[PDB]
Amino acid sequence: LSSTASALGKLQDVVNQNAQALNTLVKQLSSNFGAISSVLNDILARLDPP
Amino acid sequence: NVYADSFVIRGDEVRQIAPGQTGKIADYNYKLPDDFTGCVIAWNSNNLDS
Repeated sequence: LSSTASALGKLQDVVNQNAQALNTLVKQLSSNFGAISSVLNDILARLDPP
Repeated sequence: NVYADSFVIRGDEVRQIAPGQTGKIADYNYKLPDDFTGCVIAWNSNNLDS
């Protein structure tokens, strides 16, 4: 266990997968989705209500 | 029940009397809601009003 590197891969992979899911979820906020900007306050500031 | 509002306004301003519009008359005189607002009827009464 001390020497082998990939011994605990099964647990390491679940923690990695969960962290990856969360990071992709958060990084998604910066996505545009076709809107003129990616920030709510920015859009509210620069354009009219409708 | 239905309400009818009435006013006399200039042709360029008639365009402002629509939901989601902005402008001197829409902002200060008669703010139409940013929602449903029923039919807007206008006719050119230049003979009587001018």
